[PDB]
Amino acid sequence: KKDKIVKFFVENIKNNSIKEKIEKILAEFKIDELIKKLEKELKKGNCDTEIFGIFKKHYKVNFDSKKFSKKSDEEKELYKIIYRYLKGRIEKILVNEQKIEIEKILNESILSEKILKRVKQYTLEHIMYLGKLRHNDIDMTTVNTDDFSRLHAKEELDLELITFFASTNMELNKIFSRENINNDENIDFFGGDREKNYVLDKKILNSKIKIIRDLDFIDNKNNITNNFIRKFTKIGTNERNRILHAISKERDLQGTQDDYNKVINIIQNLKISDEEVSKALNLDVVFKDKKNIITKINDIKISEENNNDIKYLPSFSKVLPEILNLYRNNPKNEPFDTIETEKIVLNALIYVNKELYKKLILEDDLEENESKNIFLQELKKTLGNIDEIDENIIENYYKNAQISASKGNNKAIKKYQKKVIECYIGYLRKNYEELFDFSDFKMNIQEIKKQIKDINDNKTYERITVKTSDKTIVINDDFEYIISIFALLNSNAVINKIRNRFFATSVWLNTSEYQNIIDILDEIMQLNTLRNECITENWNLNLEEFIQKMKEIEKDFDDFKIQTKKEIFNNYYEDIKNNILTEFKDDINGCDVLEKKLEKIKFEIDKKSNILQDEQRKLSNINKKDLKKKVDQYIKDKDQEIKSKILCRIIFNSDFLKKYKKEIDNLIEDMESENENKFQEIYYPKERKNELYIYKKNLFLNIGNPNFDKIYGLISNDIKMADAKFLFNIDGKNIRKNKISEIDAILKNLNDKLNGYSKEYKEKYIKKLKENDDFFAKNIQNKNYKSFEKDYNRVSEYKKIRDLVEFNYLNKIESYLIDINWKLAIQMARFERDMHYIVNGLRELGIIKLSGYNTGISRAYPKRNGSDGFYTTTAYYKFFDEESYKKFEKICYGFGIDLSENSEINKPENESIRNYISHFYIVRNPFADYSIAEQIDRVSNLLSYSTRYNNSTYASVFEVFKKDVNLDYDELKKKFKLIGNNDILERLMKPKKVSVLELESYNSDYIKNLIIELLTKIE
Repeated sequence: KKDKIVKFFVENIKNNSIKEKIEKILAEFKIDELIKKLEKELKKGNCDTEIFGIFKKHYKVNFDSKKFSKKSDEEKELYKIIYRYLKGRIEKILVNEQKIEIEKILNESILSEKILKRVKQYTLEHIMYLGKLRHNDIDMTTVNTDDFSRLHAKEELDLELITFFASTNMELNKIFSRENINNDENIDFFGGDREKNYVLDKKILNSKIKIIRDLDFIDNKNNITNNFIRKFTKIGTNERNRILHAISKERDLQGTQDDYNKVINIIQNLKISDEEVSKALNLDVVFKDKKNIITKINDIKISEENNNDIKYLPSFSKVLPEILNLYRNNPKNEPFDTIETEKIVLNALIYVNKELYKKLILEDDLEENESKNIFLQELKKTLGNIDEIDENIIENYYKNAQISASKGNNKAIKKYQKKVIECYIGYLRKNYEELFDFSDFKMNIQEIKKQIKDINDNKTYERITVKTSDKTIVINDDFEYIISIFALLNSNAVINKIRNRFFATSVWLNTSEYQNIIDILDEIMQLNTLRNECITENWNLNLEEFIQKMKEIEKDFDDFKIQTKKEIFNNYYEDIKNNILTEFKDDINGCDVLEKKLEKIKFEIDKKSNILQDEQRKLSNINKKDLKKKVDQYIKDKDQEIKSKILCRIIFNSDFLKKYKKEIDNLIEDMESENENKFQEIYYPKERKNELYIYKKNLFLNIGNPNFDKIYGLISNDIKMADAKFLFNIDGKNIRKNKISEIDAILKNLNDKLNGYSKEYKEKYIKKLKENDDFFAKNIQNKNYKSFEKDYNRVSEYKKIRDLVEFNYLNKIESYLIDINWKLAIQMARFERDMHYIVNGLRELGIIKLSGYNTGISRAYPKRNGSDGFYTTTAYYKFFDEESYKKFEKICYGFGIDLSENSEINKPENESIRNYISHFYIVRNPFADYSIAEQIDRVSNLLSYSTRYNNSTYASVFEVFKKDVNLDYDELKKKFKLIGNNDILERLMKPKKVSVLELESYNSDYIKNLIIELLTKIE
């Protein structure tokens, strides 16, 4: 303590007396004197630092600032940090001697201003340090230096999670709204803020709402159910509080669900997949030149059990690269035509293994268990020594290794997993080496054609299938329960940002608690993309738009939620009845006609009792197996029928589609009589908008963003104007077969020229750039840049048009708005986290009186609710007397944290910076009222209270663009403001940077123009 020296400062900091006291300590130093003493250039130079420290002469020698004392412990620290900072200015002085700054001054007026902050940073850091400790229960007496780095990964994680609450909160406001008026119109479930009604909002898009009715969050009269407020909100409000506060404690004692509602989630994760054969969009049937082998995978069989089948061993994500690696690792096969179409082969390959892994472990002993072995027997054999095969090695071994993991050696858990992965690759190469065998086949299109041929063959392709077992998801916690709901209401781009943080926090703590929710998150992601990849493309298919719009208009007439097998049996009774009576020829069914109810009998649950019948005998001849296999069959054919209803409705909308049909034409239609051949085979086929319009994938998915009419605007005119001849006139078409691959091909090989980097990269360039020519990439006259750069500029120009045409720019902008808002939302949740460190820190120094705690309020600092009960009714820290609040606020106002209510965090609604970002308006209502550069500035100024948050956000935001443009990481260190002037400030980001020769790259410029246009636009 130390603990005191902070307390002294606050009394002064609030009272505006440190500034005078800081200024006077500088006059005594004495600051003016030194520069005359050494300033004019430092000597010959010379310019040797050694000559300093004159300062000791300056301060020793102050002269000595008198004898030590009498200032007492407290004022010596001000002189101590000033000497520290005056060294810093003198540390800056000699940055001129080696450059091209100038050299000039440290005028007193400036120095105090810089110094005031260092003092303010000094005490605020310690306050939050005591705050950070107390908040989480940490002990100052014994604290590890490990226990921090194990805490930095939770404190780091908590922000990505808290924002996951904020983004979900947004997704429910898109489908719900206040029943009756309030001061602030955006509901805050997890507030908790539990209330009436609330009530529904426009009944579309029906993607979210099917989820929200699937879980019983709506009584399909569309009146929010009781479970919504009793569970969903009441859990999230508890779980969101566990995070904001640091709560280590048992899970609110017991919690819902009683595992009957865990199943409500799991059934959702099942019924968002498609039949093993709804899915040939992978174009498995094209395997074509092979193979029965797919057929071989199905035949082996497996069963469900109480526990421990494929549970302990690593999740698939970890064997994904090596199964991916081995096909690539072999050179047996050669590079495909650019993918695009290379992917289609790979995606089938990845999919197959995902199932192959799943089969092998659920496998029961097969036949006599020979020859080659069931996969576990062989795993167990590797783990055991010779003659010790069998027994429960896997169940025990993982547990042994958690005990091994528990001890602290952080590679223990990981070592076991790496042992299983490697065995699988060994298990796969011996038994299924052929599987990766490749002809491969025609490169593309011609490879296509076929893919096409199966299509329009309504009669069977005949398409192959992979026997699809069914999923065993499990939710052990309540924490794994809402995260699984939250992902069922968010974007893939939003799930992926928290999934990769669940994973990144796993490797940091070396723990694996989060390993199951990852797999659930990795699960939900993959079921969405297949459904956006399978259904849209050549499924229902775009074509004959004017006609297809009619069909979906007909599809309008009552559909709601996913529906129980017995609930299906009651609803289609006469149809099931009539279908059974037409299958049983004996006049026994005459009795069975009327008494079919009761005599057969949520998810089936089928049986024939059969009782409540009295004529068993007449009824009896029918038998049992043949009837409970011919209803159970029937519901199999009237539960996929309503599943394809899910696809026609939902993903395809009559209103969604029209927007596509309208939007394209504005690009197509002529500006005069002229008949525009261009956009032929690009938007439409040969016939004329007659019409067929080819699927442009990036347009459909982004329709009804909504709205994107602000996003499409940045690309609307640039598309129409561009001379899109990419297919024509065969000058170009060959450009794709050879030129894009060839030019692209040439560079990477060149790319691989390093090593050596130092001057083979520099030297080789000069030889091809400047002298004669060399033919390393021999066919094209490599080097002879006159013949290459000219060659390059033609492949650059074609690609640049193709990103405009294919609406690819619709995605970068839609993902800039997600990425930019997220990394700003994290700061707002970081600021509220930092608030708890200040209030616990101040109280711990006795500077502030707190009464008690107000669980379920979340916010650390009181908002001025009307009128006079705001210090206790509205905050977590009840704060005692009002005077205790007014002191708290002045201290905060001492730093850059105002709680005043004039500006800028408690501004009405949406004026507030915090409200605009935390409710996620940058992505849902971009370009209105406030720019994006204006908001990035407002965030950082709010976080200017700590010196280590300096330029924190400006860099956090700009790594979004790190892949599309090359940043100027040395311009991110000066002091700048984006929104206020400085449109020519970037500079910060400069054009990409394509390849080893510093080839310009296409599109590098546009994105720089687009990334900027995004930041300043305001409508």
